[PDB]
Amino acid sequence: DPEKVLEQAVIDMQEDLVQLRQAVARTIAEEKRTEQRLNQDTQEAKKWEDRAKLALTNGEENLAREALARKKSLTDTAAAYQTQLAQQRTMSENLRRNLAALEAKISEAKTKKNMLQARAKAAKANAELQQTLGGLGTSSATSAFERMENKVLDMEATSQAAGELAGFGIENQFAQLEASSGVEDELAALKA
Amino acid sequence: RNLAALEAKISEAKTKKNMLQARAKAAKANAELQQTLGGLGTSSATSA
Repeated sequence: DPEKVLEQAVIDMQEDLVQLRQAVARTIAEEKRTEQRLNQDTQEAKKWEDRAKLALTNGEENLAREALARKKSLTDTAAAYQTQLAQQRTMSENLRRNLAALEAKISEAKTKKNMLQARAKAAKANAELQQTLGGLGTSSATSAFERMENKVLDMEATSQAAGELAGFGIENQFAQLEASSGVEDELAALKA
Repeated sequence: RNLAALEAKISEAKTKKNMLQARAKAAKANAELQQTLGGLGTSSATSA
């Protein structure tokens, strides 16, 4: 589901920056190591030259030229690794900007993601409320009210239906009552 | 405003509902009494 995928992408970015941080460690490891190499190399060059310089005056001259050839060969190795160092340096700062660029991407993606979810979730909640408030076209609570109101109207009808019979015998009987009723009215005329 | 509108709907629905039930229940009770009083057409106590 998109909710799950979306936060998963956030989680992925957290792994990514961690991977890039060690990758930084790997490149920097070679900067350190290649400093170490040049530092050694420059010593080695001097050292055997020093042996050779005494060897000029002392015993075998010829042997000193061998030591110098070894020295010089190694000097070439150092210069070759100086070439490699240049590649390291340039690549390193390229990687530094690439991390910063990714960090910007992540930062924006995360903030956008958060407000995207929030404003969407808020909107749907509002819509659910307006629907349930409104009942546009039809609203079931009124239909339930109506059902029991139909029963009221039925009972109302039925109640006056008992009245509909209740009247129609009585007129015979009532006439006898009214004769008696007139008598007490005649007693009032007597008292007057 | 939508809450206030609903609150009005609820308030009226409830008061209407209450008096609807009461007046209906009162009416049926009256009708039951008038029937049992009257025996219009026939009345079993007179038959006994």
